[PDB]
Amino acid sequence: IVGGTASVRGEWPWQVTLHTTSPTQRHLCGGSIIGNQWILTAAHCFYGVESPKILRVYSGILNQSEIKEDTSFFGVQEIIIHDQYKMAESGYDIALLKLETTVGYGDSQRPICLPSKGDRNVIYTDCWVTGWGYRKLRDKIQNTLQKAKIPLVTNEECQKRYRGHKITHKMICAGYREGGKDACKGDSGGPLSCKHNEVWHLVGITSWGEGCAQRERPGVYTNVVEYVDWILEKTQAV
Ligand SMILES: CCOC(=O)[C@H]1CCCC[C@H](NC(=O)/C=C/c2cc(Cl)ccc2-n2cnnn2)c2cc(ccn2)-c2ccc(NC(=O)OC)cc2N1
Repeated sequence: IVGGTASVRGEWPWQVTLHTTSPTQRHLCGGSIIGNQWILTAAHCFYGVESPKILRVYSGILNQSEIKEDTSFFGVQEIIIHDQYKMAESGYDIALLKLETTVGYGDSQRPICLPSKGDRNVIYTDCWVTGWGYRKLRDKIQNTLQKAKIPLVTNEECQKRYRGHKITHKMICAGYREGGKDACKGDSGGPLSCKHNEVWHLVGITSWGEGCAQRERPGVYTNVVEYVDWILEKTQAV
């Protein structure tokens, strides 16, 4: 996260850190708890991930230093990538992880609500991006989960900012015209969380952008409200 500040423990209890153990264990991507065995994240996280056996999901984490060999994690039973996904810049950048065991909810780990059909028309004014990603293009994964408050940008404005790309309504953009606050490397898959009527909603999934926090280059997020039917199809299968 560029231009952000340290989160307080328990502030973003749906935020997870997904680690890969291959070739060595390291943070791979962010993700969000949406159900007791479900993490929503970005499909591009799994480029070259050949098996869910190499993944570890850590919840209730503020600092990456809390993770050692003896730290409990959730194994991944299945990786479900949207089958229209080709690459982040073309959309459908969404994936579900089905956990091997159930998350016991509490003050450190609980799900974030998905947006409702009616929420497609609401204007969110309190949106935050969180993650352990870089604070600049050439940096390292941060120990403490960072947060940044960022305004949503209309589809028309985002399209003007990305000449040569097709910004669809299945994407949602966020960022200041002058830049300065944005997601960066290591933040992808994490949430863009917006508070509406005192309830946090998972509005976006951190996906891509041209550089980090540049002027007139807002971050591009998967627009979660457009995938609620897909998420229910995969998580509520008979
Ligand atoms: C362990 C292997 O992990 C990996 O290969 C990647 C897998 C994911 C690939 C895409 C990902 N993109 C974003 O996170 C965000 C992009 C972005 C989003 C918005 Cl909305 C706006 C502007 C954006 N950017 C424009 N330029 N930068 N960001 C990314 C992540 C890393 C590097 C490059 N790109 C990366 C770096 C270090 C570690 N771990 C580590 O060092 O552990 C000790 C892990 C990873 N993950």
